[PDB]
Amino acid sequence: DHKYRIWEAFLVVLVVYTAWVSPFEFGFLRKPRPPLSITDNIVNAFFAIDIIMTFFVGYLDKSTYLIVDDRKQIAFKYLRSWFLLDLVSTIPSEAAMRISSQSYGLFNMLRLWRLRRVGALFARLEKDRNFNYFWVRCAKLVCVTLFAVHCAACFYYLIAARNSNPAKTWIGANVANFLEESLWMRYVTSMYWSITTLTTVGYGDLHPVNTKEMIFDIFYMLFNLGLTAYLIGNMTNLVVHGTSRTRNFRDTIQAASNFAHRNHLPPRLQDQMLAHLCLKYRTDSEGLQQQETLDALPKAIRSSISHFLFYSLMDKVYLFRGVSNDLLFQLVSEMKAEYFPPKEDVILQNEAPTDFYILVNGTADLVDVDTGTESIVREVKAGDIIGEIGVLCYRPQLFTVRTKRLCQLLRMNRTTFLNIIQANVGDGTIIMNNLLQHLKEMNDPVMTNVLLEIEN
Amino acid sequence: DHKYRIWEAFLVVLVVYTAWVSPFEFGFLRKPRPPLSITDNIVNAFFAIDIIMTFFVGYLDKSTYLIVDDRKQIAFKYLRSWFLLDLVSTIPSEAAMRISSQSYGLFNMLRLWRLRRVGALFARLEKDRNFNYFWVRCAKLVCVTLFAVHCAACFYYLIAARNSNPAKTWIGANVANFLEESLWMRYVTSMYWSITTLTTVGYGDLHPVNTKEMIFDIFYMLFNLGLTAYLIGNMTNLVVHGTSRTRNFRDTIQAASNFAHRNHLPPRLQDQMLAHLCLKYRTDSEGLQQQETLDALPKAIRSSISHFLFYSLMDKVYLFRGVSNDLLFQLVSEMKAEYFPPKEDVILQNEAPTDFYILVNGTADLVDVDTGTESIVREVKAGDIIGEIGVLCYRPQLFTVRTKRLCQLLRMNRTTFLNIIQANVGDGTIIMNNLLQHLKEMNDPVMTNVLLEIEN
Amino acid sequence: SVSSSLLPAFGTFIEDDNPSSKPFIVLHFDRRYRLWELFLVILVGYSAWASLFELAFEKAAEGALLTIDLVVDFFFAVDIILTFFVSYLDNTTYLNVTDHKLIAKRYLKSVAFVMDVASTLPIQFIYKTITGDVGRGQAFGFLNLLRLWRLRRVAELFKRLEKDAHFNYFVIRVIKLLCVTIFWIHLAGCILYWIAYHYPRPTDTWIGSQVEDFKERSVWLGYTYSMYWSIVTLTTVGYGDLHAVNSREKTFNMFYMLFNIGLTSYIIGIMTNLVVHGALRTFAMRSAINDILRYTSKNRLPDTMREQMLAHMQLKFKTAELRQEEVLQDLPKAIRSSINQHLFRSIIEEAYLFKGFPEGLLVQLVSQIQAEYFPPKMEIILQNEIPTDFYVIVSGGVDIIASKGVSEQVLAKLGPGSMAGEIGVVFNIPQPFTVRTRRLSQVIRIGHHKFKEMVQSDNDVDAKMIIANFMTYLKG
Amino acid sequence: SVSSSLLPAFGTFIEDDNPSSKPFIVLHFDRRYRLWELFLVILVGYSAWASLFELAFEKAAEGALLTIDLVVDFFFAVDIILTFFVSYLDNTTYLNVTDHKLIAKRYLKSVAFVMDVASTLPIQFIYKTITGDVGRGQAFGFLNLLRLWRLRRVAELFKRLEKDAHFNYFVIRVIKLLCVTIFWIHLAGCILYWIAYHYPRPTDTWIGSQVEDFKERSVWLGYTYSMYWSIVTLTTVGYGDLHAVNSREKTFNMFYMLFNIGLTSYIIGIMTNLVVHGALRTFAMRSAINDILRYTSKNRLPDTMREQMLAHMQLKFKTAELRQEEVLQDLPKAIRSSINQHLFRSIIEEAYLFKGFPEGLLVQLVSQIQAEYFPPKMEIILQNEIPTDFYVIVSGGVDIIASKGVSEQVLAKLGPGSMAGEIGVVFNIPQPFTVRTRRLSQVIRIGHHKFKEMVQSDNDVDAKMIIANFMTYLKG
Ligand SMILES: [K+]
Ligand SMILES: [K+]
Ligand SMILES: [K+]
Repeated sequence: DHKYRIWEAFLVVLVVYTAWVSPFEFGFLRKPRPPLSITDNIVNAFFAIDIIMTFFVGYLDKSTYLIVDDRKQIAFKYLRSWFLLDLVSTIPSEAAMRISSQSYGLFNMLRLWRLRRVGALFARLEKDRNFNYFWVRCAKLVCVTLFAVHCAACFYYLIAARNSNPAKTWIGANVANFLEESLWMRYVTSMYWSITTLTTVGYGDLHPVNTKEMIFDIFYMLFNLGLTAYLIGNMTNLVVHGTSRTRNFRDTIQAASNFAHRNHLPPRLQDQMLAHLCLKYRTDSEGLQQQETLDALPKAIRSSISHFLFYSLMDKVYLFRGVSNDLLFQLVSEMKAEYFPPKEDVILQNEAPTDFYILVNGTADLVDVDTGTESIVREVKAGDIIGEIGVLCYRPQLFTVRTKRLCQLLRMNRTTFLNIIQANVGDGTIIMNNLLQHLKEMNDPVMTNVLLEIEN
Repeated sequence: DHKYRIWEAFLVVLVVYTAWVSPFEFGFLRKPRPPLSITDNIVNAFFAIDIIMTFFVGYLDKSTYLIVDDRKQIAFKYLRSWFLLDLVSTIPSEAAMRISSQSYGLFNMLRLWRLRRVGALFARLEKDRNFNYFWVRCAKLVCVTLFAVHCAACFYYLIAARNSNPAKTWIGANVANFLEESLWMRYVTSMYWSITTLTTVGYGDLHPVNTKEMIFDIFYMLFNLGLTAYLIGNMTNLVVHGTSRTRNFRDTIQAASNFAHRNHLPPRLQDQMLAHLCLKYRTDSEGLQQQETLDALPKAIRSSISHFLFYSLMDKVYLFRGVSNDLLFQLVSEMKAEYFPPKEDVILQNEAPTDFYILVNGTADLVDVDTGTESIVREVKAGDIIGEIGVLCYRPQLFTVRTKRLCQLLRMNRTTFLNIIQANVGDGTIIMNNLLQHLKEMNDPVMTNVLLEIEN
Repeated sequence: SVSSSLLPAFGTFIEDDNPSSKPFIVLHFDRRYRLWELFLVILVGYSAWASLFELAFEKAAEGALLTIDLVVDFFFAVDIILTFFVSYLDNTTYLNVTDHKLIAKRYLKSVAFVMDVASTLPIQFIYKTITGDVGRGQAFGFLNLLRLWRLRRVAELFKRLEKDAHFNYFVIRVIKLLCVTIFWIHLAGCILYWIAYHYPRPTDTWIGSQVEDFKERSVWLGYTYSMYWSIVTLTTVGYGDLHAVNSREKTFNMFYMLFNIGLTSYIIGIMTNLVVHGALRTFAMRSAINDILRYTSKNRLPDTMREQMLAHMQLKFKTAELRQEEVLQDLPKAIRSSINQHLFRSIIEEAYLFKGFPEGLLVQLVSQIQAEYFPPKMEIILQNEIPTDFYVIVSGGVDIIASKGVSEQVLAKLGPGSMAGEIGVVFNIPQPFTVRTRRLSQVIRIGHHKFKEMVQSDNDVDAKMIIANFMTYLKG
Repeated sequence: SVSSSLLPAFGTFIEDDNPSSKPFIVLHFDRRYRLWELFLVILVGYSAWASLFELAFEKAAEGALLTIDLVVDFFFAVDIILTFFVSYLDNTTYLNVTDHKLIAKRYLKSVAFVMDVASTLPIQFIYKTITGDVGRGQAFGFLNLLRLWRLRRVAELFKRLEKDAHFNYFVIRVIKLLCVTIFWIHLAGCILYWIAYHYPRPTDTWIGSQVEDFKERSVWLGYTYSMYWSIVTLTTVGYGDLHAVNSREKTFNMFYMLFNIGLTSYIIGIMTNLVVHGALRTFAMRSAINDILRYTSKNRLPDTMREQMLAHMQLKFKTAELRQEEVLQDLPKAIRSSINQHLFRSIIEEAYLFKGFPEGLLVQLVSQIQAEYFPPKMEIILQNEIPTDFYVIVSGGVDIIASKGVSEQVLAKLGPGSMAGEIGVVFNIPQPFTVRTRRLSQVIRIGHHKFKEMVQSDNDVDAKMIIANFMTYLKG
């Protein structure tokens, strides 16, 4: 596969070389000359090598099988599709010129049949994901336009040059003697006229004189009337699909402001709303962006998400020392993730505890709201769980937790924890012992058991 | 009101005359002349009479009263709105000629203040429904374009004429003697140039010569770059919002055909479906497909609509002898109208009677499909009920019905009828008596009436 | 029968049907009558060019064109005789009138008859027979504009092709943008040459200042110049090759250039609509792909996990598609009942509860049922909830589960014909199990409030054979 | 406080107690600092003109322009010294750095420092300060293109104006179309004249064949010609006035004409998007209103019914718009809980069913309550259906109807603070009443199973005191 790709990737530049050379030789030359007659042999040899090497590889049909390798079918597939056309357009132009000198011009225009290969690279690249969809239309349009311009210029100069009485043509009336100048000076005027006409800026010089050029111009000026109108639809269809984010953001901000103004919220509660909204809309690069539409998946698939993101961390925790791991398979599967902005309060003092949280990233501070002072006695790092004792004993929360960075927290409802403990009561003694015996800092067991041992 | 509309619409005719005359007199003339110095005084007289008759006026507002008559109250508003500018554009130019000789030009361009009355007519008429929305944009755009063209032409000729040395100008370099020709021959060349430049077809004659005209043309060639791109967006908007119905028709037909082919229905069972589907698009305004546009309303509205439609018709019926107001009301405001294509069956032989029908319009023939014969023994017109004995006796329907015209009928199922009867049985006793009182005939149904009396 | 055959744009085959009427009448939707109007539409393309070409280029009216203008007119003369044997479809009554006396009075009272007889009279041929062989006068020749009445047939044909679904919509609405512009160009060129021909001074015209004697030359030499000028002025390219010199033609040029804004500003408004409206479905599906693929890379999840997510989404679009293929909503009940009886009657009878049931209730049990469609692996009935309805399986499998916070497979697979949730509804108990789908299937819902009174409404009640069948099934 | 202050485009005032770190620093979201950047953006407007004007029209580099070019450069030299006292906002964390040794190291490691130092350096004055009088050499002058690096300031400014909701979107994205075109025109006009100046034969140039001595004349007379040619070649108007004669300028002309299709095809793609996306609401509303009118007029119904029919639908759009004003759905629980505390806590307590209820469970109950919106004269609970929900009346009013025959208002004056559907859900019996709204109102939905489990899970439950309140209410 690696060897194959390089070879065809090499056989697309030569197609561009042919697509430039053949019309120029058709129009501006009549007899072969060394500098432009040598590379033709090389490219013909390369294409002959390509033609002979086509039965050493097999076609692939998806419906018939995973892969197809055969001998007879390749012969029938190659013979009846494009064998004759590809074979005939390989004879050197020197060999067949002896039939007649007039054939040398028309023969070289048959080499444009090799332009189908560009038609393959723009069909195989369309159905892909590693390349954008915007860099696959502009290139096509540019190539089409440039090819049209080049072909029109060459044909018009041919019509001019084949005439007798070198005056009374589109070029003779402008320069007295045009057959006595360099071959690279007659090729700029033709392109000047072609791009002057195609963009509809008619200066006035270099215009048709006799009737044949009038007819050619009449036929050439209708194709552009459609080619130009085809290029504005493809630009509106691009501009519309590119300004969707900003309008959505403005609409959401305006709606939130209208809501807050209508219900007359206090000044210090609108800040949290306008902070979380901004954080969510600038966190679209990762995380809780697809999870708005990732909730439509079945439970079987979604249950496997937590295993590769939280199961390893869930093993080594303050609690859950030794378990059958059957409980964890559900506890991890029934967890939710949230984000918090820096310098935000999550827990206040004595407000009917309902949940306990697990810390994954960032930091947090445990602060006791004393009489007029706020100490920083305890600081917690990622890994620990806050609020366990207050929710397992129906007691009000102990301290207040304030974040100091961009955090990420896990949440569980106490009702579900009670339900799962009730479903499996035998394993609850391990949790109870783990809570009881691990109070290992100063004053801690006694402040926790001021009434626990009484009510144990 | 009515008398005010006619007089108000009169002045909007003179505004066009003023807007045409004033630039022409500013640019192409120098001193007043009899033919055009007569109607001006008449126009000033009309506008002055309008000025004096502006204090006996009343206006409407959401907050203000519909008619406010306190004269002194109006003055403080009127004098502070346009009283200063409405007076300056009424003095005859001949009176003001003695102020200065050169001031005759700049004094004739102050009459364009009366052009505001067209700006208060293209927005007042915007909020109306008896006039189409297609013919409120094109007129405005056309008027804007014509005004721009006229003004540009007049200003360019003024610039050309005011200069000394008649040669070396955009017009003197093309015509040998441009100052010795009729006033209506100099007015065509200027408009020729203006429309040649506005549509971007630059021919090549009549181009600027010196620097002042170069600067004027530089400033005039940028306005059109926006005035032309503001005319394609409107046309695209109009085209995209005007071709919806046909795609709907094609999509619906495609969906119906695909579904019918997918379930492999018998060949004869698609014809009824297709006929019924196309009949709604034929009668797109008669209430078949319009039902959801009517079924989005509360109970009272759609209960009161049936009053104007079926109340009188339901009174003169075979049954329903003398029920005063309540049973008839409830039965009437519970029906469901349906349209049927011609030549289609509605009741078959011995097919589990469920409901009866009341015919409003069209005609149908009662058909008895016996063994090998099809009779036309009975024919029904508007008013009579079909399918009654088969639902009050739990007996299969005797005959079949086939229509001969586009008919509209009414329907009601048996369950609702029985629930209504159970709700009020006292009025119900009349109905069964009506049938027995009306099965007094000398024809064949007496044999089955005997059976009914056996089972009644 | 009637509306089924008028849908196609090229008629239908006819064989021994009831609207044969008199054996000398032809129907107006037959196939032989729809291959005769196309011939006239083709010949219309020649009779709009010739009139304009002969309006201006005098002395071309004598030659082969004189013979062709009669050979063509003969057919349009024959059509008027033919139009008295053609039926028409009435509007108040959708019956098609097929009476000669009724169709003979419909035509003589319409302006189409007088216009058709006016637009087929040879003016030049008859005039030279009685008067001099050559007609002139700088005005005699504007009667050639009568034959521009026959464009209604093309306008009518381009309305019978858009409604059909067998034909494209990008190919038919773009071939209608060539005829209009080509006719416009033709008209403008011919009018300009006619203006130039009839002028006092021959050296003060647009063509007389370049070619000394445009008269006394070939006709086609004068034709090419006046097509070249028109095609250059349209499309907004301008050379100084040919321009206007008089004051009779500056005005015509101004009015020609002012009307061309609204046509080149109208071609774009259609070629934009086509491209915009042809590229939506791919946009939506590619948006879904791009949204999903971004999640599976930054978090470095394995290949199988991404593959299953990508393979699962495809079925959802198919479910939406089958949900968007239902069209029987507001048709009259007499057709919905027939369709339902043809589609669903067989499987309802083979139900363990519905055995030995009265035939009266089954008729209206088959009606007012709406089919459903569900993707695989999705809940339909949960556990410990108020019963609301029950379902009947049609064409797919399903699984039964019963657990509090986990999953435990119980019983076995259920094929078509089975019920679901029947246990809880009869006893008015919260549902004792949980049922989940297995493959793309369709189900039939019934309800509870309806079924409460539906059974009680009937007079044929057995000795609680509902209970007997239920207990027989439950015992196993 | 982190992202809230950065939202406005022109900063905000600073009062006190902010993260100032007062000694020797200024905050980058201040207001006085946000007016020192607009001044430099204005000065960029002048410095992107003289740089190109001095390339082509030589002999203009000596005069007042030389003095202004230094007076302006003084400020851009001061700015580099200023930018060591500014604070920046991090990315991994959302804290703003206010330490000098951290902001100093960030600047020197980027290309902005070196590019600014290179751009702000005068080179024309110094390199002839003592070497010679004036500079030449046909290449010395391409060095003036270094001062085009200052356009990133305008590029950044135009991004902060579209994210604000106090500014339009049809006026900010249309002033962005003048600048690009004017700069493009100026650049092309200067380059062409520069090409014309340095040529061997002066009679074979575009301007040399119209004016014999374009040199030795004023620079403005050579400026007007080259601006006129550029504006003519753009916009696609072409006279034969001035064209190309050489082979050095035919090529530049070709490329200039090829690069213009993509811009004249890009202005339309924006002016056709603004108009289209500004006119949808009116289209939909007009469709509805003219849908009403066509039906009522044809059926000959009086104006009396249509007066109410038209006005009824107006409230439907208001209800839909009020529904679309809800945005808080995925925010963490600690925010929704507090908002519900501020909005819904008082009315829950004052209910007969909920009186004396434990406060520890009210907090759990007063959360996760999502409200609804109903148009006037709608129905929410019908009669005789399975119980699912009961309701709470925040505002508006509802009425209870229970008479199928001759329906009327009896036992129905419910207002803010009452309840509906209580009896059916609490007695496990089908609903015995139907309730209808009166005006636009908002209500609360609770549920059946959740309220059943909530009381059961608790231990200190009010036993039959709920029953006491219920019997007190129900008795009368
Ligand atoms: K043009
Ligand atoms: K042009
Ligand atoms: K020109």
